[PDB]
Amino acid sequence: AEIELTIDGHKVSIEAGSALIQACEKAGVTVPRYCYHDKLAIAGNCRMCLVDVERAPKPVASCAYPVAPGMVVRTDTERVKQARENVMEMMLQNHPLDCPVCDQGGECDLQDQSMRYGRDRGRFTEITGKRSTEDKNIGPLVKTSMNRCIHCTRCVRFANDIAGAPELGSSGRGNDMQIGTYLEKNLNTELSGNVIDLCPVGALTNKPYAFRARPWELKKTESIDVMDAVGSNIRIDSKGVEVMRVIPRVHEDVNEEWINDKSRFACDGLKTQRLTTPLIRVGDKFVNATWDDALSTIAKAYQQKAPKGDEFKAVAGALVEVESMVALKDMTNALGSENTTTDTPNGNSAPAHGITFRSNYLFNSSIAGIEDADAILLVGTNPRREAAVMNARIRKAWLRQELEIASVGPTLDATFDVAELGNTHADLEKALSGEFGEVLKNAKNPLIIVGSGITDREDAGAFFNTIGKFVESTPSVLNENWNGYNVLQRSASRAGAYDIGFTPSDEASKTTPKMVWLLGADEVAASDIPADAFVVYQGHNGDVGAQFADVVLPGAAYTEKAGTYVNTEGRSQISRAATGPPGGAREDWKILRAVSEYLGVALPYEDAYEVRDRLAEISPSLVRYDLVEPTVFGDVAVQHSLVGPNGSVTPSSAPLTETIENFYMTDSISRSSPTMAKSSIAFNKDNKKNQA
Amino acid sequence: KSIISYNGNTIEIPEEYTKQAPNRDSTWAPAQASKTEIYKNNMVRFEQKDLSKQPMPYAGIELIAQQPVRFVHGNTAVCDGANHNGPGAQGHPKIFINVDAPGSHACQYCGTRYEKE
Amino acid sequence: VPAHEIVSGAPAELSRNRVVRIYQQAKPATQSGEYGTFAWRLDWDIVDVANRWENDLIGWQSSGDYMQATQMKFTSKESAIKFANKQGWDFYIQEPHHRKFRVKQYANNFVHSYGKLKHIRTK
Amino acid sequence: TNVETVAVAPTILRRGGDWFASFGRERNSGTKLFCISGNVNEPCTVEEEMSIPLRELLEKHCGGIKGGWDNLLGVIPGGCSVPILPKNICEDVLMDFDALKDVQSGLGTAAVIVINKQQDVIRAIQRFAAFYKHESCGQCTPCREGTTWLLKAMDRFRTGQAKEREIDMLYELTKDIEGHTICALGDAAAWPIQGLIRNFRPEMETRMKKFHDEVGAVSVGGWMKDARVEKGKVVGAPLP
Ligand SMILES: Cc1cc2nc3c(=O)[nH]c(=O)nc-3n(C[C@H](O)[C@H](O)[C@H](O)COP(=O)(O)O)c2cc1C
Ligand code: SF4
Ligand code: SF4
Ligand code: SF4
Ligand code: FES
Ligand SMILES: [Zn+2]
Repeated sequence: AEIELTIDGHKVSIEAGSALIQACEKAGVTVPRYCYHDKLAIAGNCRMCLVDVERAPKPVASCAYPVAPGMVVRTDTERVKQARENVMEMMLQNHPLDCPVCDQGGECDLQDQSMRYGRDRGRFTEITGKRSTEDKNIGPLVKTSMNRCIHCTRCVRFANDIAGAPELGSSGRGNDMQIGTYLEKNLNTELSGNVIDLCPVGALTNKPYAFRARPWELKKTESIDVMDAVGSNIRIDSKGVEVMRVIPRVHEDVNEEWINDKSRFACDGLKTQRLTTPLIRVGDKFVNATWDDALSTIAKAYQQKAPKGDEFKAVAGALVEVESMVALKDMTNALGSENTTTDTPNGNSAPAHGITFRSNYLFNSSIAGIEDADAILLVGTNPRREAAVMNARIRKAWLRQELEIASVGPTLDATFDVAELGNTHADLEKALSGEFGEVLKNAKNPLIIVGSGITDREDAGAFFNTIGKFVESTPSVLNENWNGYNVLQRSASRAGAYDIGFTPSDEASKTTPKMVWLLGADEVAASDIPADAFVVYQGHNGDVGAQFADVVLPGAAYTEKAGTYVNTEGRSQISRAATGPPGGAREDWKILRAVSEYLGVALPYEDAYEVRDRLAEISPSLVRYDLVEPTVFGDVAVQHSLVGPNGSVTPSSAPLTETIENFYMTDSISRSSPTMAKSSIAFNKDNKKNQA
Repeated sequence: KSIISYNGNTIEIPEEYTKQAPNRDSTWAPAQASKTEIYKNNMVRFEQKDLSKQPMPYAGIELIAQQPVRFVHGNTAVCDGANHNGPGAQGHPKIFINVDAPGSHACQYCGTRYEKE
Repeated sequence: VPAHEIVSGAPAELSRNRVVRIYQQAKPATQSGEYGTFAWRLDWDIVDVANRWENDLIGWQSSGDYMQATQMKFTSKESAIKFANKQGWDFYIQEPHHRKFRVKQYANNFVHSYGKLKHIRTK
Repeated sequence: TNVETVAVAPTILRRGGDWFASFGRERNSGTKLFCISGNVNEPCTVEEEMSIPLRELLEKHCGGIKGGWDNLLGVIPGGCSVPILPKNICEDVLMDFDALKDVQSGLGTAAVIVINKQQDVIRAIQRFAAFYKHESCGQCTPCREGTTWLLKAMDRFRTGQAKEREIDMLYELTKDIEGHTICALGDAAAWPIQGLIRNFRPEMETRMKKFHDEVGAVSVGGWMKDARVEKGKVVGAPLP
């Protein structure tokens, strides 16, 4: 199954049929290259990885020469060094003198390999000189300066293969080849800010971080991404009080090197409309105030309203830390009221599936497991919008294999190919009985994705009844070695909120609250909170939700605090704090820990390690960071989630709606940024975006 | 004239010193910090001091807009930024500008606009 | 394990209040080199109040935290752990993440599609 | 497969392999259509034997050379992608693969482009380099970035705006393209430049001395001491 060869005297064994550059990477031998990438197709454009191979007359390209047995490879031949100096000089004679103005100064692949392998001096000194390429306006997110392009096809290969946006290409012969849309067509996709980390030269670069900073100045910090379902890995670059950019570090399970558009360009709204001090409402006007003023106003209004029980609502929101939910849940339950709800519509009740048995609300196959799939179906979701990295996974596995898709819900424009089934629960049950009982029962590794948008529907339990009966009846979708019922969760908090038990009881959904606590919780409507109620909004920047409050309290956002976050798969991951909270904002659990002291509650923790001990008391899979466990309770959980809504909910004929109205402005940071604000208008249906 | 110094107290500076420069009234960057914000932030130390002997050196965004636009017959317009009375290498590195789109394309070092004709 | 925190001259507040992190630096998404991804860095988590703040005067990034610039390199993971608990520090350790090996062929790019093409390569 | 080697296939299956194998030498067997063009007296297309002398090829079936055998400056067997044979070599050379590979050249398509002595070789090979700049697909970087440089150097060498060393330079920038490409178009665009430098170095030196004493001396890249970049374009130098 493996092949043993020799590079640089080193003897190496590698799986059969691989590329030669993978054998050089396995043996530790450093080979320079410009048009090779791990997540992309092989092209032999840049001619940089030439290598001396015995039984070959010419130096062969190491990226596309397949591995054969008995192979003797040398990389330190004088001919190979001459070849690298030659090809490097050839690259540099039409590449413009833009290094003081290029955005990739200390980051340029062309530049660091020109010291190490290229020629000292340059002989390019014609009077006619270099060519010049016209600038090409693509979109508002990507600055495009194509004189300094080397035609590595890497952006084109990517937007063809993985992003599913075929608008990029290469039109021309000779030097008059260009890389852009031919018509000056605007490029959309849900991850278009990923082509600008991909280009090795700075021809495709960042537009809001156009000329702001510079990589030897930046301090890098490895954190976790909120405002995403999957909770992808990032890399925060900070000047020290400001945050410059996020940029994906690799993890083959959660994001596979590729990160959302909305995750990337929301650093603009991190710093534009923030809360830096507490504000107390006087009546039609806020005033800002002292801490003792705000927190004692909270204590005095508690003593004035006196909610004795089931009247202190505490609803959390889209992005929160797990530890702030520990703080809030402990404060409300030592208060004596589990009116402890989540933000979404139909968040006032238990969400039609069990807080019991973690496999009820989690993505139960691994995110690595979707690569192994045969025929999968989704209900009520658009995975192109929500968890846009999962769309890259689905299209990638659909491209490599024989995969079969249909969809139940709104007519989605996928990158990949869906089949349509309908817009009705009756269309659902008809499609489960008619065609896809046979398909999902036939298939080895199928799965079923359930959107959390239909969890927020009031007719939720009919869908969960039908799908639980189908998963329990079919032994292929649910067996020992893998699990096939799967759900997606829109926000990064909802999986952690369901781990901790942050959900209301049946008694708590009946009463109207006298005092409401918004921790985050931006998508509340005006009608959701009572008019007599004393609401307080703890959150990091001003929003819809801050406008309704009688007191606001600034908190640290996800950059400014170290935090546990739980994704759809169930991974607990820590964000490292890059900068500190500006002005007067504090961390989110410390504020609740201090507001408790002015009430009758002394929370048993007071330090950061005791929060971790209390968090291990809630569940010890939240101190066990970045591990995934299986579930032995997969059989019992589907039955226990079948028994509940059996006959309790009748399926109404309301059509299945789209979960999010736009992609770009869905939480408190993305709605504050001007980048999403001028992005959503430019990524609305125009003639520049119509394929025609 | 009268700007509020964080207390309701009006402070009064002449109108020739609220300009960013005597070329240009307004700001040329999204974080340029207009002069009224500057005198609002630390007027504690503009006390007893002459405003006229402060520098105020001729904003350059307006001195480049009034330069004419060069016209090039060919496709590519090549640029030094150099003087040719000076014995040496002055100016910026040579860059080559494509003039094909409608309008006039600027040099990214010097800002001199070039147009194809 | 010997305890050298009293003989290094470091204050007590550094050993009792500050948590530190051992990590291998991630491979950068921008450029394709991997040279800075071998040594284990030691770096201190920031303090909420003491990190950085803008000067009233000019806009200088002024700090009160003094370990923010210090960062160590170690050869192995075990050497970093041994030194970190030898100096008496509370550490968190972050496990590295390598890429999964997947076999690539250039001849994959144009294999015969019996049914729907479902893709157009371009090269 | 080529259209000719398929169009030969039925008759060679009928007449047999032993009849076809008699013509030519031991490894280079058979016959071939020759397209004799350029500046001969009578341009033609014949079909004759392999391994035949070039003099008996040009003299017996295409009139002769326009001006006689004294009037032979060079010959290109095959297409554009073949180095030039000079005058003393091409007297006793055979038209197979072996006797042209031995003189570091190719038979190619066996087009015979002779070059008149009153014509210039430098203008010819400048036109060949412009052909390869126009016809390259532009995918790999040494071929695409190379034939633009070869054209910028051959225009300059046709005018004469160079130093004596820059044609040793042009030899090296042939060698760096020559074998690092996807197809053999970079290999093809290397070879005529190499044949020019191997066979007609004093013909280039004469043009360069001519430029050096008509007008002023010249630095590297064609720059003259008057040449300065004014607004827009470059003046002071006559822009080849
Ligand atoms: C740039 C380039 C252009 C070529 N043009 C031709 C052509 O026009 N006619 C032809 O018969 N072979 C041409 N060839 C050679 C082809 O590769 C040829 O079909 C093959 O190598 C040999 O075919 P054969 O066995 O019939 O000789 C060309 C090769 C290259 C690299
Ligand atoms: S990308 Fe090119 S122009 Fe920009 S800094 Fe690197 S080498 Fe210079
Ligand atoms: S646009 Fe960028 S990534 Fe695409 S081929 Fe050009 S330099 Fe490479
Ligand atoms: S040698 Fe051929 S394939 Fe390679 S760049 Fe030149 S024309 Fe394209
Ligand atoms: S990377 Fe192998 S040739 Fe471009
Ligand atoms: Zn300039």
